[PDB]
Parts: sequence; C-alpha cells; structure tokens
Amino acid sequence: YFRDNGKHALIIYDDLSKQAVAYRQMSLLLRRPPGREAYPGDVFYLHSRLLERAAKMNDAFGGGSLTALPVIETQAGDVSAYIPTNVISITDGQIFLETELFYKGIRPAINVGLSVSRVGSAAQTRAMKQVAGTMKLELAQYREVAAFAQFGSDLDAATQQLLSRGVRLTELLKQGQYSPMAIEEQVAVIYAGVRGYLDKLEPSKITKFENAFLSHVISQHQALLGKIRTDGKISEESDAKLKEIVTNFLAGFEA
Amino acid sequence: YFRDNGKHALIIYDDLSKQAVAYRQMSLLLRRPPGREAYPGDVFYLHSRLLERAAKMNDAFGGGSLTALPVIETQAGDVSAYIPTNVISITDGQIFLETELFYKGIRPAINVGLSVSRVGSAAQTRAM
Amino acid sequence: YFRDNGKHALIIYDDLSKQAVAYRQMSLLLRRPPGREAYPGDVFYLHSRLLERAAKMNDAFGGGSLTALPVIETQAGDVSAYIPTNVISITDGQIFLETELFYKGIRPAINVGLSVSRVGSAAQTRAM
Amino acid sequence: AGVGKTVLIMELINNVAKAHGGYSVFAGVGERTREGNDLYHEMIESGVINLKDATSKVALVYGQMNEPPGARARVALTGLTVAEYFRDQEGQDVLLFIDNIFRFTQAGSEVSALLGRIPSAVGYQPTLATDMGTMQERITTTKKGSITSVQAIYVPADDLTDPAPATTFAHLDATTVLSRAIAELGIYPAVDPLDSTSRIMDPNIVGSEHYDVARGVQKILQDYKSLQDIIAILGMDELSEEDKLTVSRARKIQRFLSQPFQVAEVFTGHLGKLVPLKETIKGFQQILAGEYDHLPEQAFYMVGPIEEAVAKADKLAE
Amino acid sequence: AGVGKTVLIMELINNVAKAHGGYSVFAGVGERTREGNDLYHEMIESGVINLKDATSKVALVYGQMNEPPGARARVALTGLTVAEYFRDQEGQDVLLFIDNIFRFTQAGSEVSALLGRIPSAVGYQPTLATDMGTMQERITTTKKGSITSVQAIYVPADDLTDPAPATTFAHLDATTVLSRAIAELGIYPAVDPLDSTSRIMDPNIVGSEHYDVARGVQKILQDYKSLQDIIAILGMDELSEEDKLTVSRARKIQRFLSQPFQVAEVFTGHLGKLVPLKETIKGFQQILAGEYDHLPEQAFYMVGPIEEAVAKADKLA
Amino acid sequence: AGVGKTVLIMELINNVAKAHGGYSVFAGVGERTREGNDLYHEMIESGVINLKDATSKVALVYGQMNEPPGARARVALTGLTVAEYFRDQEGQDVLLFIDNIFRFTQAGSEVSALLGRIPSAVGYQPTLATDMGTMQERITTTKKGSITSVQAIYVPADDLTDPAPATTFAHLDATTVLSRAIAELGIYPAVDPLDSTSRIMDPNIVGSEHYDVARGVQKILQDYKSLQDIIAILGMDELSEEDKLTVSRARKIQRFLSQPFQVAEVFTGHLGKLVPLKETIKGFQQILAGEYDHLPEQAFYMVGPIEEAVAKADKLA
Amino acid sequence: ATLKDITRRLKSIKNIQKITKSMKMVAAAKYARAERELKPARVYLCGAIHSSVAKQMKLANIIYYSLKESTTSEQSARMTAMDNASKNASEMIDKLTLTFNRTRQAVITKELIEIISGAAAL
Ligand SMILES: Nc1ncnc2c1ncn2[C@@H]1O[C@H](COP(=O)(O)OP(=O)(O)O)[C@@H](O)[C@H]1O
Ligand SMILES: Nc1ncnc2c1ncn2[C@@H]1O[C@H](COP(=O)(O)OP(=O)(O)O)[C@@H](O)[C@H]1O
Ligand SMILES: [Mg+2]
Ligand SMILES: [Mg+2]
Repeated sequence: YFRDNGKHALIIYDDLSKQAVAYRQMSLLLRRPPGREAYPGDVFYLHSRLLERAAKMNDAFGGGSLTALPVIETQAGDVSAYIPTNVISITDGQIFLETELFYKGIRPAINVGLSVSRVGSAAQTRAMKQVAGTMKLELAQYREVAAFAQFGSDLDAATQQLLSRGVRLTELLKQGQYSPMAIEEQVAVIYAGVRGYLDKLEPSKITKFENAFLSHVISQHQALLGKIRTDGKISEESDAKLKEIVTNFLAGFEA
Repeated sequence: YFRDNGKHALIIYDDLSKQAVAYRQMSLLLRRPPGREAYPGDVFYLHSRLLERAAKMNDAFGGGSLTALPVIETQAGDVSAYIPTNVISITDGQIFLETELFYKGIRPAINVGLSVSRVGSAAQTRAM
Repeated sequence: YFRDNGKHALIIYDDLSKQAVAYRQMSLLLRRPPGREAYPGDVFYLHSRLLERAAKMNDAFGGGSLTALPVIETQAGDVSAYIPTNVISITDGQIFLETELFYKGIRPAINVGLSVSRVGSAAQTRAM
Repeated sequence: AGVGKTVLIMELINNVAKAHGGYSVFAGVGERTREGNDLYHEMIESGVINLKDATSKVALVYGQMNEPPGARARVALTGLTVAEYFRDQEGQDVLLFIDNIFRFTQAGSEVSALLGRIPSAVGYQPTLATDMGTMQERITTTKKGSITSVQAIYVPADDLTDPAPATTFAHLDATTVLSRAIAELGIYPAVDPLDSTSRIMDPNIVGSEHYDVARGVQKILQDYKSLQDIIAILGMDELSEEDKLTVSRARKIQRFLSQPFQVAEVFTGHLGKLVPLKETIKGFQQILAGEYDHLPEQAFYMVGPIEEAVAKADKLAE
Repeated sequence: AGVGKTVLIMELINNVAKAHGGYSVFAGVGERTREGNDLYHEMIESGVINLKDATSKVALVYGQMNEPPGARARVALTGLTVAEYFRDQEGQDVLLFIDNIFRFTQAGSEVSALLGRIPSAVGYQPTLATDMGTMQERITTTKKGSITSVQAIYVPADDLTDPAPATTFAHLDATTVLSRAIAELGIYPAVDPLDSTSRIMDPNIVGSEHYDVARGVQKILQDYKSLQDIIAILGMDELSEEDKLTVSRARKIQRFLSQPFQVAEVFTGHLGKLVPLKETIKGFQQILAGEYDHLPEQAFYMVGPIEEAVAKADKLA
Repeated sequence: AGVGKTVLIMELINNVAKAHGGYSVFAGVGERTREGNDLYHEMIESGVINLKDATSKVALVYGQMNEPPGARARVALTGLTVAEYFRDQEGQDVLLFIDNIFRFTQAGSEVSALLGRIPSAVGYQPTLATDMGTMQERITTTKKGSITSVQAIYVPADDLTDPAPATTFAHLDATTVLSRAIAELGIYPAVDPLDSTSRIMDPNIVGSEHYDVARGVQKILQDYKSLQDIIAILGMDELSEEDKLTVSRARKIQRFLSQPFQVAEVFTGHLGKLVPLKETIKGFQQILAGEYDHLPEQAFYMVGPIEEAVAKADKLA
Repeated sequence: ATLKDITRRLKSIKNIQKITKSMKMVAAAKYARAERELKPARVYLCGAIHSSVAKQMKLANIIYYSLKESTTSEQSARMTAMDNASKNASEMIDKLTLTFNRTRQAVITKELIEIISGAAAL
C-alpha cells in the first residue's frame, strides 16, 4: 500500500525459516511428495515469490518503494542448507553474523568480508562512499595479514602499520545496541580512524574515545555535521575543521 | 523373580545393539514405516521398558534388586551416535572402552572422562 | 560374433559411468530402493555380467577373444567411490590417469606406479 | 546424554525452591523412575513435602521412561495444568520444573507413523514445531500471576542442531548449554560459557560492572579457543607475551567456572558451595586484572568464592 | 557478480554481430526481476538494443524467479528456439546466453520433485543428465550455420564435483573465468589467463602457430607467477640477465591482454576495439621474440593492435 | 577393491591345504569366472585335481559375476552343503574357502528389492543379518567333525561400518582386515596390525612369550599412530630423543610385518617366504628389545625371517 | 569424520599454513641479512640443527667466528623447516577440502533417502 501510494516501506520477516517449517507441515500432511530436508519442491517458489514483491517504482507508477529485510537462521554455520541456499539465491545481498565474532568483541557480529550488497555503492551518500571505500580497502588488506598479528614480532614497517590500522577500524565498527547513528555522525567517526588519528591511541580505548568524541561533535559542532550532510561529501573547509577538532580533543583525551 | 522375592539378581544383555536390529527387521516386515536410521520410531521405548525393570526394592516389597549391564556396540568409537546416546540416556551411567586405549596398554580400556556412575559413592563401601 | 567364430575383437565402453547414471535414472523412475549415491543395489551386476563376456576362448572353442576397455570418469581422483570400486573389482587391471601429471606435461598422463595388468604380463612379447 | 541436566535442576531446586515463598510443581516427563523416588524422599526429609500436616509446597507429576508414548506425550500437559491453576486461581509465585521436555517431542514422534503421517526431517513428526507451540506457550507468566519455569532439554546424538532442541531455543528467556567436551575434562557444571545466553545480559538491567566482567570472560575464553589448535602443534613458547598471558588467565577462568554442588557430593567428594552474585563478579574481575597470575591453575579447580582458591594454592605448598 | 560480466556479454553480442553478422539471444533462467530490468536499460544504453528502429542485436527471453518451476525449467528452451530460427532459416552464427545454468537444473529438480519422482544423489532430479542433454544437444554446428552458447555457471558449496556443475562440464568446450584479483588491478576484461582453457586449443584445429604462440604466453605467465615469491620478499636485484627479460616481457603481455570495449565507450571515454585473429596472434608473438623489449611497460595497457602500442609509446614522449 | 583378498586366500590355500590330511571345498561366490578357470587348471597341473584318477582333493562350486542374483544368493549354501557332508559322514576334517561371501549379502539386496520389502539402511534388505545368520551358523565345527573356513569379505567403499561387513564380524574367530593405506605404502600383505583380531590371542593358549611380544608390537604401533599428526605438519625433525626412537622402531616393525608370497612370485620375481611361528616371535622380540637400531628401515622390507634382514643390510653396499 | 569435525580441522590447518608462510618470510629476511654478513667474517623450530650440535656435544676471537656461522645455519634451516610445514599443510588442505565435499554430498543423499523410505512405506 505504501510502495504503491508514493510512500516508502521497510518489511522485516522474522524469520522465513519458521514460515518454511510451517509450510512443510502442511505440505507433508497433505501427502505432497517430500524432498530435500522434507520440504516440498515449491518451497523456493514460496519465498522467491514473496521477496520479489519488494521493488523500487519509477515516477510514472508513483515513485514508491518497498525494502525487504528477511531473516534466515542457519544451523551451526550451514549457509548451504536448503532454505539458506534458497533465500541467499533470491536476495540482492546478505549480512552474515558469526558466533566467534560475537564473543571476541565484534558486536554487531557482522562478517564484513563475506557480507555483500550487489546494489552497493549506488545507494550510499557521496560522503559515506568516500570514507567507506578507503575503509573497505584498508580492512581487506588487513584481513590478509591478520593471522600473523599474534605470531609476529619481526614484522617489517609496511605490515605493522596495516595491522594497527586494521584493529583500529575494526574497533570503529563496533557499536552498542539500541543506538543508531545519523549518516554524518557515522562518517565523522570513520573519518578519525581512516585518516589515522587513532593510530597511536591504544586499541582498548577506541570505544571510550568514539563515545566522547561523538558526544562532543554533537554538542558543539552541529554546523560541521550539517555541512558533511548537505555539502554532499567532505569539503576542503570540512577537512580543515575535522583536522583541528580531532587533534586538540585527542591531546585532551590522553591527559 | 529374584528381585520380587527378597533375592539379588544381575542381568547382562549382550548385546542390545543386535536386539534393535532384530526389532528393526520385525518392524519393517510388519510394514511399519521406518524412522531414524531405518529403525522404528520407538527404539528408545524398546530399551527404556526393559532397563527400567532393573530396580532396588524397599523392605515392604522384600528388599530385593535386579541390576543390569546392557552391552552396546559402537561404530568407529563414536559415543555421540544416535543409538548409543539413547541407551546412555536410560542407564545410570556407562563404562566406555576405546580401542586406542586398549592397544596402548590401558586395560581395561576405560575412558575415564567419558565414563560415569550416576549413583556414585553411594554404591561404594566407606573404605572405597 | 568375433569371439566365437575364431576371430579377435576389442570393445571400448566410453564411458561406463554415464551408463550407470542412465540406469540409475531407470531404477529411480521405477522406484527401486537407492543405496550409495542413489544407485540401485544391482549397479554392480549391471557392469559385472557385461564385463564378463570379454574372454579368451581355448582352441576347442575357436581360439577367439574379446577384449574390454571400459572407461570410468572419477571426480577429483576419487577412485574410492561406488562405481569406480565396482569396475576395479570386476576387470583384470587399471590404467590410472591423473590431472596432476597432465598439467606438468607427462602425456600420456599415466601413473606407471599405480597401474596394473597382471594377466597382460604372460601376453607380452619377449622383445619388450 | 549424561552431561549434567538433572544434577543442575536438582541443585536449582536446592538453591531456589527451598527458599521460595510459594508453590512449586515438579513434572517427571519420560525420565528415570529411580530419580523420582530419590526426589520424593529428599523432599520429605527436607520438609518441602510433609505427609503429616498440610504445609506442603511441591506438587509432583510423573510419567517416566517405563510408560507407553501416549502417557509420555501427555504428562507434561498434566504438570503445567497443576502449574496453571496456581498461577490463576491462586495468583501466587509458581516455580515449574520439567525434566525432561524433550520426551514430549520424542513421544509424539514414537506414534507418528502409526498415525499415518510422512516423517519430516530426522525422523520427526511434521507437527513438531506446532505441537511444541501449543504446549510451551501455556508455560508462561501472565498478568494474573507468575511462573518461573526450568526445563531440562535432552539433545539427541549430542547435536544442538537437531530439530527438537533447535526448535526449543525460541521458547526461552535464558539458556544454559551443557557440553560433553567440557564434562570429560572434569569441569562441572559443564556449562559452555560461549553458548549460554540470557535475555537480561544487558548493562541497562544488570549494571555495567556485571556486563563488562561477563563479556571480558567470554572474550578471553574465545581468544584461548582460537589459539587452542594452533599452539598444540607450533608449541607454547612461540606465543607473544600478550597471548601466553591470556592462555594462563583463560585456563584459570575455565577452572573458576567449575563449582562443587550440594547435590553432587556423592560424585565430587567435595562439600557443596554456593557463591553469591557480588562475590562472583569481583572474583572473576580479579583473575582478569592479573591479580592471580602467580597462582597455579589447579587452585581454581572445584572451589567456591575466590578466597577459597587462594586457600587451596596455600595448601598446595605442601 | 562484481567483475564485468554484463559488459562482456554486451560486447560479445556487439562484436559477433559486427564480425560474423549473427544475432544474439539472452535467456534469463530464474533471474531476479530487479536485475532483469537493470539489464534491459543497460542494454538500451550500450546500443545493443534500439527502441527507435531495428538495429537491436539481442532478443530477450525472461523467466523470473517468482514463477513456478515449470516456467523456469522451460525458459532455456524458449531461448534455444529463438536462437534456432537464426541458424536454421537465416543461416547465421547465433550467440545464445543462458543466465544461469544452475537455475535450469534447479528448476528441473523442483518439477521432478512435484511430479512425485524419487530424488537422486544430492537431491537432484534422476533425469538430471537427460534434462541437460535434450537441451544442450541442439546447441551445435549444423551445415546451415551454428549456435554458440555462453552459459553462466554457479558452483554450489564451491564444489566442482557437485552433480550440477559436474554434469555441465561434460558439454563444455571452453571456460572463461572472470577473475576478482585482476579486476581491481585495473585489467579489463577481467579474464584470468591461466584458469581459462579451451578444447579447440590444439595445433591440429587452430594451426601450429596459434598453438605455439599461446603456449609460449602461458609458459611466460606461469613462470612469472612462481618467480613472484623470489621477487616479493627477497628482492629483484638478485636475479640474472635471463630472468629480468622474462619478468618485464610477461608484465607487458599482461597489459596487452586488456582491451577497450565498444560497450564501455560511454563509461570510460576510450574508443572500443575489435581485434581480428591475425593481429591478436602476431602481436603476442612479437613480444615473445624481444622486438618490444625497449618499449615502456605502460604502453600495451588498453590498446587495440600492436600498432596502438606504438602510438601510445610515442604520445608519452 | 583391489587390496589383496584373493591373493591372500590363494596363498593360504597353498600354505595350509597342501599340508593337511583331508578334503577341501572351494566356493566361488559372485566373483571372476576367469579366476575359476585359473584355479581349475592350476589345480589340475599340480595334481590336487586328477581327471583320470580318483585321488582328487577338492570339490568346486561356482556361481560368479555373470549369474542372476538368486543364483549368487544360494551358491554359498551349495558349497556349504558339500562341506557339510565331508565333516559329518566321514568323521574327517574339511577346509572351506569362500570367495566372496559379501556377494551373498549383495545378491540378497537385489532380490529383496523385487520381493517388495521396505529397505533398511543404505538400501540393504531388512533381513540382512538373519539371512547371514542362518547361513553362517552352518559353517561351523561340531563334535562330529571340524570345518576350517576361510571366507573373503568385500568392504563397500572401504567403510567397515557398512552393514554387510559390520555384521560379519560377529560370525568370526579371526579377522584379517586389509588396509588400502597400507598397500599404497607398498606393504604386503596389507594386514592392518591394529584392526585384526583373533579369539585365540590369549596368554593361556599361545603362551606368554607369544602374547607379550604381540601386545608390545601393538603398543609401539599404536604410539606411533598418535605421533603421526604432529609429524604430518612439522616432520620428524621436531621430535624428542625418546619419540624419535619409538618411530624408527615402529617403522622397522611395520615393514617386517610384510613378506613375499609364493602366489606372488609370478609378478614380484622375488622368492616367496614361509616363517615358522617361533621365528616370527624371535624376530619381533629382537626389534623391540632394540637389537637392530643401527640397521636401516628398508632392510626389513619384504623379507622372511629376521636373519634375512641382517643379510640385507650388508648387501646395501 | 563429520562436517563439524572437518571444518574445525580445516580452519585450524589453514591457519597453521598462514603463520608458517609468514615465518618462512621472517626467516628469509634474517637469513639474507646474515649471509651478507658472513662474507667479511669468512676470513677471520629450525629442525635437526638445534639437536645436531647438542647431540655432537654428547677467547673473544673464535667466539665471534662461530656466532655468525650459527645465524646463517639457523635462519636458513628455519626457512627450510617452515617451507615444508606450510606446504605439508597446503597438501592437507587440498586433501581435507576433498573429504569435506564427498562427505557433504553423501550426507545430503543419505538424509534424503531416509525421508523417501518413510513416505513410500505408507
Ligand atoms: N554438577 C556436577 N558436579 C559433579 N558431577 C556431575 C555434575 N553434573 C553431572 N555430574 C556427573 O555426571 C553424571 C550425569 O549427570 P546427569 O544430571 O545425570 O546427566 P543428564 O541428566 O544430563 O543426563 C552424574 O551422574 C554425575 O556423576
Ligand atoms: N601379497 C601381495 N604381494 C604383492 N602384491 C599384492 C599382494 N596382494 C595383492 N597385491 C596387489 O593387489 C592386486 C589385487 O589383488 P587381489 O587379491 O585380486 O585384490 P582383491 O582384494 O580385490 O581380491 C594384485 O594384482 C597385486 O598387484
Ligand atoms: Mg536426566
Ligand atoms: Mg578378488
């Protein structure tokens, strides 16, 4: 109704797994031939048809949009199981959450290296796209060397820096529950790590800093943020103010 | 008969792995649809019925007892298997043996970590 | 025909793996209880009865012969699967081919260490 | 099978049901008859059941392993019915213990084929999740009254992804997950610190100190877990100074998680200890800070509060 | 996805139409409606579809994901039919794209299941190989022309031995692997020159010269890959005069494999090139001899023939 | 498949049957016809079959890979019945060689399917083990006389937990489990030393000298087995002076557990060996004690008595 | 071996292959910088080599001469020992990845044939 009448909606299916199980119950009790995992041959047709109803309409049909966030529960990390395999193949992208990530500290527990958006870049604001691209490449390079972090003291200059940048951005990606951020608030904090201001600050202190740093820019620099949002990217003027706010705050932090 | 007449009996079932196979055959030929691993849906009830009959009686019933030592054959030393866990879940514990321990000299080949008694010291003399 | 009328023939089955899948298709459409890799109990018989017809007759029966070179395509060197282990345990030997050796430039890509042909030793020229 | 479920439900009854001001219901659903008679006479001795007067505080319902599936498929419904009245037509605080709730699923699946249904996955009846649904959704605190429900859940073939236990998770506010790999090392209770969750593990609710120490413990235990398989081949010494310190602490935290139970005295040879909340948080806080890195790890094994671990280390001088 | 799959498809169409006068058919086998629309508009853009006249070189047959298994199991067959008219009536060399082949198998598996048929190994339909065969056998050279098919392959659980890929590889005469690492290193098209192989890559089929030259290119790039370990960590200032030759020669060959496409003209600025077979062979043969040993590395990147490698090495005075 | 069941049974016929006073039956069940023709003519040439006399020592019963399932399902009973007579109604001693008994069970699956039962696990007949029982219990020694039976048992896909072989263990007094992995190391006979058992392996029956040495060998072979994970990655270079020693000894014992066969001379070219029991004990007693720690591994490979290994070390220049 | 058993074994061995590959590099940087410094000194888990001198056992001018013959021998042998350990681990990955796929396929087939048995018998 929203998609059709010029408005925008977001639907969450929590979860589709249990809907499948439910449909299997009916299918089997109607004696329909069972298949893989006891599911009927049209369990794909069940999910596929639902999730293709989410769409972005053109101006002629109203301009509306429906966005789907379906949820699938895997069993012991089996993304290859029937239903996971189905809905993965239907969707435009996947956010993989992982247990060992969750308890290591990484919360939210998103596996950044495996998760995807095929839509991707074409839906970020110019400001985010700038810092996000740098973060993407810096974390990826980090992921290659991550194994020799705890088993390397004789590291060369170039990789020792990569490890440090990596753990920093990793911490910058951590976030508390029930506290979503505005897009400008987001780029601002990623900016700090991406430009290497937190490189010398101890990795165990990044959470404390980001909380205080963000609290500060929200309090006094309401115009600096408004620029990052409106300017449609990080300007030369905006680059200068950030360079100052951070440095002085960072010195004040470590004292 | 011993249990209900103030006497003490011990029964050994060697082995309940094979009786289940016999049961499986009997069930499938009686045209009763197969369940997990081809066994009937009630393979647990099969052994649960039987081993629950091993019991200690109070004095008003004569103070008798029947003790049971069921035997189960694992495949490739896998105690985590569906049938082994079914029986383990009935008895008051398990002595578990391992061919690796057997060949190293540990004889009897008892795996201490995986073997337990659910009655514990209550079944020992004070000395033991 | 050549085997029995004093002549010598050579048959090449290219390949027996695909004949197995055709026969699996037949057996599953017929609703015959599948075993490993969904093959019906009698896949072995399917190849055994065939591959047995290749033989060397004595002079009393014309002195002819039929020679069989059946082809089996394995997945990733899995000469341990159902159909490969069947045909191995039916024929007199194997010529083994590896992706490994092909890539390097050992062509033809025969593993001359695994391959066997014990009945071909008596039938080898003294020159060789 | 055999990792501690019952012992744990027994210790909880000892620790919570004895103190509790109100009524309790114990349901024995498809388990050992022996255990039921053990339970009956432990409760008579302690006074929780009185045969003489009428100050009794527990109701018992039993349909054990020796019963046909139909009795086993229904006794859980009998138990919770006794628990339902106390919740509504008395409105009081109710405790509900069920050992074992798996035996209502298993039972249902013991008769499924004889009922004319194609088996679903892993042998189970196609109505697994809804049978569960219409049953579990009755075990609940409403506005009329309160039920604290502890439910033992058998995990067939040691596989947590098995339809039965897997479908049980969604019906829970707090999960304690026992593990054989942990039990076989001698760590009791064999709770998996990296698979046991709770809905109130939130700083807004248990405070920030409780939450930070908790996540600190899990963090080190996950770190040691991810080194386990690597250090076993490459040798201990190749580790950096930061790591072989988290290995020592995590191994000590591993033992300080183990505790002797008032109920498991016949198994441990140890006098049961019960450790209050603030003594737990501070104790684990201390091991993480580094305040006990000079103690041998065997000091932390099978003790109560952190003070007892120091006493044990002192005794191990001779 | 990610690497230039669509662009390559749109280029093949465009290049095959210009060189061989043959049209193309694209079959969307359980394609996402969003990605279907996206392709339609992208194809209008690159000029392979014309809304205004009749110069469009592709036909579109679509079987979207939200359709029953019957529909999605037949769409490859609808596209095969269209492609067949161009071969069996107009005598053309048709180019048929199926995107993708796994979903064709997937769809068949479901129809089968719904018909009450017993599943096979790994849950696939028992008619798997024949379902494949009846479709894949119409894609051939007749005497009146030919249909050539480029099919997108998805590999379940990254398992090549899996019945779905495993079956497909029986009908395949070539693989073109679009590499991930080669795309970000700038090189377009992102074709991995060592994973991609051909069956018609044999001296008796394409001539002794074509074989010997491309086997020389393969050898030089393979020897380059092994040398990289000695290069990356130890140092370049170690190896003899015979090894420095092979390092720079192979690096120049890598660059010459990249190409400006005609469909990527209104996106990258550069003009699109369609290089004939003779100019392709001679160029790489010339680099192998040492004729362009003197030239700078960054000349062969994004050029047409080896002549464009001269004009670009001059413009950088 | 292809490990050495038949070579084992043929060497056993040569080593036991020729040197015992009594009759022998050979049943060929679901096997190679040529092997039958091979056995027949070789028994004629040696003179255990005499086409002119009445002194023949062997009854042959054959039902091979070419026969319908029913025939293969019953052949084992026919050869069994021939052997039943010679045991009872003569007051004598019989040897019974069946190859291969698995084909009996396998042939049971084939007819079970057409008899229209609900199959058990792995597709097998629900009657699998009772079938096997009523068959196996007739192959037995009685008070009236004895049958020494040596049955060859095929293992589907090397899985000793497959119902067929899994159920066969219950029916035996000795098991000689052959190992693929051992054969690939070139060890013959490929007997798995840690997977082969006998009910006579008792210190009261074979004596303590035999028992203590056997157990000691199984101990060193077991201890080596758990050392093979660490080696597989790091190598023997990362071992203690204690563990290095058990490994060298276990590798010497592994190889001395191999010997050439008479029925293998045809292709090995190396004379077959027959080691008296007391020499086997003395030989392995010595390796354990440490008496041959200076000698190399390859000196213990494919020899008879321990003396021959000593002489093989001299021969190695 | 189940999927759980294998994926656990896979990930850990894939890690041992990584640490060993970097320790091959670290030793290569220490070896080259030590073989370039044995030249002027000429005229004046590393495998068996740590045991070779310790088993053969059972001022300032020569003390130095041996201490630069050591580092060339040691950081060289460690490069060799670790070049193996990672390549052995690589071979173990290729092998276990193959077992994992066979097993995955088999399990899917098995679990499906069990569902089929139950439907037909009704
Ligand atoms: N808390 C514990 N402390 C000491 N021993 C325990 C503990 N929990 C279980 N055990 C031992 O393990 C056995 C299994 O425990 P139990 O509760 O009967 O297993 P479950 O009910 O999960 O099948 C017990 O009999 C006991 O010997
Ligand atoms: N004891 C042996 N000595 C040398 N090679 C052997 C021996 N036993 C088996 N082999 C090898 O194994 C092959 C297969 O032997 P065979 O007994 O026919 O296998 P199967 O176990 O299927 O009966 C032989 O051709 C030979 O190469
Ligand atoms: Mg219990
Ligand atoms: Mg044989």
